[PDB]
Amino acid sequence: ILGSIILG
Amino acid sequence: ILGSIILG
Repeated sequence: ILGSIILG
Repeated sequence: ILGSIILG
């Protein structure tokens, strides 16, 4: 989420 | 981005 591939 | 939670 939030444009982060870590967070999704 | 673009007003989206997912994209940031």
